[PDB]
Amino acid sequence: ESNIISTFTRRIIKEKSGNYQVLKRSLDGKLIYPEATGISSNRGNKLLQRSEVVTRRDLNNSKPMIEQTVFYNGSEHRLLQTNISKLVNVKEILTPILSLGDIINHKTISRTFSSPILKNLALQIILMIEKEQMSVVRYSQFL
Amino acid sequence: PANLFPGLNDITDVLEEFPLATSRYLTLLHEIDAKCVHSMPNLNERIDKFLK
Amino acid sequence: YHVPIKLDNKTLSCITGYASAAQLCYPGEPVAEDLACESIEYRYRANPVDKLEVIVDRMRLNNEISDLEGLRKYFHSFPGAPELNPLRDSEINDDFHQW
Amino acid sequence: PSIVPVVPEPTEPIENNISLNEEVTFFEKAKRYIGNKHLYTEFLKILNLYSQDILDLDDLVEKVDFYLGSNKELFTWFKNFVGYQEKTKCIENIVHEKHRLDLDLCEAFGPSYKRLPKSDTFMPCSGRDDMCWEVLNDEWVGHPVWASEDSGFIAHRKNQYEETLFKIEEERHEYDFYIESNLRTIQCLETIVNKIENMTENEKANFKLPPGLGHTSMTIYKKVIRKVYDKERGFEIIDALHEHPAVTAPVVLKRLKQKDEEWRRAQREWNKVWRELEQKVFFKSLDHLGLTFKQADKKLLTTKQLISEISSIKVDQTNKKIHWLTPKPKSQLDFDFPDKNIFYDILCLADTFITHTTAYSNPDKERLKDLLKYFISLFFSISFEKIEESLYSHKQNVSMSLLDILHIIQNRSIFNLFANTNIYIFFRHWTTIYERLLEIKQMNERVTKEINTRSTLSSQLSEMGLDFVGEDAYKQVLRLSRRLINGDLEHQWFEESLRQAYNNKAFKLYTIDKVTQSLVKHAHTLMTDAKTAEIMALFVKDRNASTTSAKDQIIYRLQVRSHMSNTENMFRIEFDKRTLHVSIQYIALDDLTLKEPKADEDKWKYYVTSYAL
Amino acid sequence: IPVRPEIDLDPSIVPVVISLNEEVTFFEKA
Amino acid sequence: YDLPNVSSQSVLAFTEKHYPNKLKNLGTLYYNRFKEGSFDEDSTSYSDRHSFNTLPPPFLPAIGIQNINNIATLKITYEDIQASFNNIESPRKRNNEIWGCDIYSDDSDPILVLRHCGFKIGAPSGGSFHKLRRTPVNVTNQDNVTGNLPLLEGTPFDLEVELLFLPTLQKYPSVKRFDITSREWGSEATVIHDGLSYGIYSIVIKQRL
Amino acid sequence: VYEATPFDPITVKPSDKRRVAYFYDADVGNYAYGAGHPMKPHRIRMAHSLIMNYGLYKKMEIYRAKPATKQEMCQFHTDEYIDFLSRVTPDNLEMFKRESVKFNVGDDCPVFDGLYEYCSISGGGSMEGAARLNRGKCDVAVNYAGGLHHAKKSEASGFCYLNDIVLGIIELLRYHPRVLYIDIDVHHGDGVEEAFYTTDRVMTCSFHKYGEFFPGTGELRDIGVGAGKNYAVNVPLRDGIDDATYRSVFEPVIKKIMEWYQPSAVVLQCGGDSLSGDRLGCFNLSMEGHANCVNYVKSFGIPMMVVGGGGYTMRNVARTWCFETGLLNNVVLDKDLPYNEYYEYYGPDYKLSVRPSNMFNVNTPEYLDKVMTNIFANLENTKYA
Ligand SMILES: [K+]
Ligand SMILES: [K+]
Ligand SMILES: [Zn+2]
Repeated sequence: ESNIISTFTRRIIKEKSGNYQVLKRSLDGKLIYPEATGISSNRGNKLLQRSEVVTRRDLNNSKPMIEQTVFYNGSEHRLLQTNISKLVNVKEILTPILSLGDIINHKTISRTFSSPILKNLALQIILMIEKEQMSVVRYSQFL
Repeated sequence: PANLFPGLNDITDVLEEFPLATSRYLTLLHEIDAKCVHSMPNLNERIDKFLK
Repeated sequence: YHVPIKLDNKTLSCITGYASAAQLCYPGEPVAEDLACESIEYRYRANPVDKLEVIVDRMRLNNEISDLEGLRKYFHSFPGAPELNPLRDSEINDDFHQW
Repeated sequence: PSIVPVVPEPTEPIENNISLNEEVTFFEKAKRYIGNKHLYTEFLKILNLYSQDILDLDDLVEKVDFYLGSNKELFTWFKNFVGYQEKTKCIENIVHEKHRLDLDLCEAFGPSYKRLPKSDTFMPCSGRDDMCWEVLNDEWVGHPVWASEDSGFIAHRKNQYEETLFKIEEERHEYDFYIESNLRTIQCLETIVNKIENMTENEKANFKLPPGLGHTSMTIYKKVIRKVYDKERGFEIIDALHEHPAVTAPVVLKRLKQKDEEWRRAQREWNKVWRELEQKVFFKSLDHLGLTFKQADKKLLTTKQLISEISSIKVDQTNKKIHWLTPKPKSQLDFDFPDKNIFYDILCLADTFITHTTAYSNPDKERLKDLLKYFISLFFSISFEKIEESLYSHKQNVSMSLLDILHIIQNRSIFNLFANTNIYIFFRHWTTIYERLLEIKQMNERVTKEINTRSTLSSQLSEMGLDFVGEDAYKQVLRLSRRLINGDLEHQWFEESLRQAYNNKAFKLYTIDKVTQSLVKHAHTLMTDAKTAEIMALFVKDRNASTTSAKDQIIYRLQVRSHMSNTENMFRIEFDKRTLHVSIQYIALDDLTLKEPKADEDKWKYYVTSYAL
Repeated sequence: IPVRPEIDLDPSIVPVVISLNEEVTFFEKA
Repeated sequence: YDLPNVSSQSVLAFTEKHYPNKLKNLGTLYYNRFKEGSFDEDSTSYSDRHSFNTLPPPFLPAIGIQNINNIATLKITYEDIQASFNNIESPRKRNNEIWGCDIYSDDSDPILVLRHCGFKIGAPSGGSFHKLRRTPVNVTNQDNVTGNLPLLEGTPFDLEVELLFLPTLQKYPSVKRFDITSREWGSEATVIHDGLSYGIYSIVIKQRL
Repeated sequence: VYEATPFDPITVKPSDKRRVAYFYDADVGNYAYGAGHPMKPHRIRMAHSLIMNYGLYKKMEIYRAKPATKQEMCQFHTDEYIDFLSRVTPDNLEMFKRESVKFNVGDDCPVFDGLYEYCSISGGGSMEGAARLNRGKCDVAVNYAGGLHHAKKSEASGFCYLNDIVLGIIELLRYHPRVLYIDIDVHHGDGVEEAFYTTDRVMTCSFHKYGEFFPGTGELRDIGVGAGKNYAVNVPLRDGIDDATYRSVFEPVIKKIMEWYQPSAVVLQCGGDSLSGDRLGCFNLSMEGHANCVNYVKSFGIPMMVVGGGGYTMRNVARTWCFETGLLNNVVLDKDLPYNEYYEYYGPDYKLSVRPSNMFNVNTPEYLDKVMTNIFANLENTKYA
């Protein structure tokens, strides 16, 4: 059958794309080890994951967190936590106003038009104007 | 034609940028102040004393 | 940044024959009273904005959004703060201007 | 395109999905070369065998060596296609390490400090007078010798959401670095451009600025300019303004002043996502126990794991036995059941599951409720009328042959259930739930004292009615577990309510629902594996009796083995009624079924009986 | 006309924003 | 396809050069398959720690730098060998914890290196056996065994293994022998291995009768 | 001799007040160790911003020390190393690949544009603070750019090239006859202890996590050699330790050494990698549990230097440093953050708190008990000043 050939070639081309990984498996191949983030030494932790880059002599045990990269549609993109975040739906976060009601309905755009921040700045400004006017008054009589 | 609401979108961008600009300068002013806090008090004191 | 306006021999609505220009107004002129309450500073007598160059920027944003959701549906991942973009052909224009 | 708005398109598929058609030829040549249909058939056999991730790459290339090694150009084509690089190594010397301690060992005082060798390697320091030469000293040096730890523990490891937070921190620090550097380089270039504007048209043409320009850490500007143009066409410009600062740095500056504006707006547009992404992840990263345990005992309360536990106790028992020290082992697992009310409490939840469940028909639901009730009452030897009255009074205050429920040893205080897997599984599910509930109950008194002693945060539970009154806290936990099992309460509310009200000491119940879902499915498969039905029948026939001989104990073991194959194992669950001590032994088939010999003549009896049949 | 829609989070920075005809025309009228 | 000729005369000349300390026996080590081995060996099952296994820790304790070129006395029974060989209830064999060839990390299990040196059980294959080097890090006697494997299969028999501790290697290669493809550590990327390295110095056989 | 006790909140003593000198340098924040490197000097800048919007400059005197000169850096270090530090550069690294392995510079401690600037800034801040503490001009010298306690006499370990703490201590030694170093970093203070090992004019006390942990030193019986015997003190803790436990370990030992060794001045390393949520540490202290140590050493009334250090999650150590700077002026800061420019770093609530997690605690009363009793047992020759 040539479908086996098609899928074999597909798998070879995909694993030669340069992405997707090589994970450490078990002998039966059903136990995929957990990621090696938080370990300080490496004696006894060789099987976990990117543990390759962890020593007991280098105070930087944070190299396992360098955000894998992927070529797609033209350029390299970085990934936060792939899989093996349905909380945050970025196609909804990242887009324009579609109507007037979106100033209160949208969850990001509402965080701006209701900020108590342009009102505290004016207060700090007038509060410094007052001290500087105290000074202006105490100099204007010496002269 | 349609209405892509460009006014309100640029307004959102502006209002988000407004408070970031100001605070750098406010901290610069606070830094300048910290030299003039053992000079302005006794200067005001001596000026009001000489005045009265 | 600002809202793209219609210019003389420029952005898009005066090139393709779509609309007129913006015709800035004079400093001191009949202002409507409602505008004088929204405190003001009124230019551009009548509807300055250029529509087609809003449409084009929208299409660029939509392409970026589709690329992100495609990264999700194909690599099953969460995007990672897109890269800050360099120039495209302005480099060719800089080199041609220097020479 | 004026009238219609703009829509995001679905996606563009990746590139490595639709490029295949030039290689589809080689395989016809390979089919011609191998010739026969069956050899080609096992060739495709191993190809698919690989395409399902079953064997490695080198082993695949070896199996294709067994086939097409006869052709050299074909085999090299294949080798380079799968990228099987030659392991051109037979002459390999495992070489020594360069570093660890080539040079240093001498008179050592204390654990981790040794004298430096007395030699005139004296490097003279400048700033030292007599004082600094007598207080500072350089004879002894400290070197780690990680001496066995003389101990043993596990290492802390980061929760899954802490890492998301660390990565967010690093992303925003990198944005900030690039924008601040672009600004500072804008400043330097602006100073230069201002020097250049007011000149004469011939002191321009000969103006040169040396590398550095006045930046003590100069490289930044070059770096910045690289990132603005590229790292291919960026050296060209970095040099074109090193030799023409008069015409080619009002252009490199007009563009930094675009990239600053654009890169700050980009920082804003992605801080939207950064901000929405932090409310969710932050608070669920401060509960390490309730998030570790959840996954741990979601994936460790499976059939394989507990079997492996008891068999591990078995194997280290027997290899300690191989050592002369200990005589021999009696049993493997031990359970005590001091409080029996909890039993009904488990039923408080048990069929409380089924009344909600849809995956069963109500008749067989009555049947497996009968399973549970009759089984607990017969095994743990508490009256069925007691569970009757507990059931009735329960819904009052919160207001029958078991065979067709499913369908010389005198003074009998001990009773043995010789069971196969499914019975062991269901039983230790029950046992887990019971012990975790008894542990959560023991201190319930001072838990009431906790919640009361807390005198006046999370206002939601206030309006929600999810706070803790000075009521019986343990019974309130019962009530809330019922609530979430029937769905009266989504998860996170249960979670934080229990967490703050009781303490963080009650994480072991955050999954109670799931674990009850483990005993309303295994008991249902008890009545649908007919062999286990035979097992339970023989059990109740052996248990409902009050006196029998050890020969009938052997008989019981024999034709309970009748229903389970040679491959299957057996576990004997002894239960003694005086203290409700329940022990479990891991029994292999041909060896003895029950308690090891105390003296030798009881197993003279064993010998004669077992070899008599 | 070379419109270049490629991936963009931001919009392209807009183009930054003599002729004494009607003044001297007023002087003509006056 | 080939058994690559691995060489350990460089490392061994090195440790005879710069660690000429007289060979001594640190102690005796009672093998366990879920824990570590202390040199006084309090009873094996003593400690049971669960955090409410699948990755049980390496057997050998951290011996330390000051004890290179000193040998350790490990004892192995029959059921341990038989459980590692056919992969039943042995986690240090499912995880495939072995790194290197003829000299291994302190994270490689003793049983998998026993297998990795050609030590077999039962009636040996009386064919064209390649020169067995079942004790490769003994400079004189590269095959040091005393006794014989019993002629009846199923015998309870034990092993007294002497392991030799050696300095860290630069790299540990993956070399397939006797159906055990070892794991690699020392690549272009991986940082250098933390602890010492070792190899089987001697073996003797024991019969339970 | 270990007694469990709860954690009663922070109370500022008004019976003691002091004049605070707080050094800073507005350039230290433009030197980046690298791209993904954990150590950031941006840290320090962030703390400054908070101190500037809480108005804490109205109670202390901000300075800007003069960057130390090579002939001060050469009191502790050696000339070859200082030369190499002044010459080495990411531009010309290959030409140095000989000495680059003798001085450990290049493997984990990288080279970046202007590391000599940063080294000088730190050393100068610390030396100026110690000088002014010797000349009666203040009672508390605060330098959050110092605290590089891992540097060796002739080597650079743990991102620490210059060991400015030993410089500050040698300076304090000109005027005072005895000094006490107190390290509350999660890592062992190997550099300072190694520098001052066989002397008695300085006594060293570190509270570190021991085991399979960088840098591998700091074991319970390391107590110095010859003259400085019994004049070193190491407290090896274990994972998960919390405020009440850390306090019941900290206060008794500090009190014992202040009663028996009789110090004239104290140096305090306030690393933030012993907080909860760190990137390179596994304790569980909170903001108040950290600040309590500073408070309890301030309430003894002697010349004190307060140097920064580790801590590799920026917002946590920024908040904690600002809070201890408040409580140095006998204040307790409100628990809201003012809008500074590094504001969005502090989501999602924007408060002045560092919250602990329910991480498991591993220090059992028997462990801390025998540790503390044998420390007290070996401390019975530290009696005469
Ligand atoms: K410390
Ligand atoms: K000392
Ligand atoms: Zn540290």
